[PDB]
Amino acid sequence: SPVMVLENIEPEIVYAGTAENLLSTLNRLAGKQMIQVVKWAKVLPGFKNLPLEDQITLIQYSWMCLSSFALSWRSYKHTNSQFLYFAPDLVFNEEKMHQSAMYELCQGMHQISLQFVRLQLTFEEYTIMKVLLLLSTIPKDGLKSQAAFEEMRTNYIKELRKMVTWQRFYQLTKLLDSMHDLVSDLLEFCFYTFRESHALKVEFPAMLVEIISDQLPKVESGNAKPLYFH
Ligand SMILES: C[C@]12CC[C@H]3[C@@H](CCC4=CC(=O)CC[C@@]43C)[C@@H]1CC[C@@H]2C(=O)CO
Repeated sequence: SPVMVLENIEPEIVYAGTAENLLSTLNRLAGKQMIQVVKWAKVLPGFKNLPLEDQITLIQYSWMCLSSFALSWRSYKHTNSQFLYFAPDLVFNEEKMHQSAMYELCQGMHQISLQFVRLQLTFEEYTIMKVLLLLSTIPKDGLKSQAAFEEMRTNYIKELRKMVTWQRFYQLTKLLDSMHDLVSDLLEFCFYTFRESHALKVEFPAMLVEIISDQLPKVESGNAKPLYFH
């Protein structure tokens, strides 16, 4: 059953409208995308039944994984992965990557987009993997309904199996582990531009200000335990 509902609840499109200007713009796009993210999550099978608290945590702990992974999907569906399709009005060229002073991070997300096309990823696999990323980062000590959380997660994993079936399941779950590596780098650059936003002149909406404000204190503390498949 999950296969369908997941596919029916997929979001639409969001617009974005020197490093400082670009970065600030991306943080704007991010804040708007986030409501899109929350709408998609609220009606997610299994997930929606967890206490409200657990849903917030899971989201804030994965907002970057979800933003990054989704960008790749978009860069793959709209440009054959030859560009970074952040939004219809903001597609990154080799140049803007440099222009953004976030080049290698950009190359990082781009390389994910390259796997998608190389692997010929399908929307079904994407949907399930997206859910998995939403359930891959949890507090070091757990959540209020841990057992419920674990059962649900292992089920989405089995769901991805039935989906792919075995090199496929490996290639797909290894890419998700990879996502963890890229997301740690992004978050460091984020915590930096955030911490020194006034010195760099980098802006943050308010949704992001409240997500990042809880995030780094506990992430730089080692409390955000990433879940790996391999
Ligand atoms: C958080 C960030 C700006 C916003 C983006 C993020 C990378 C992933 C991403 C993809 C999107 O489609 C929406 C914007 C966004 C969420 C960047 C990594 C570092 C950068 C900064 O730290 C600039 O302040």
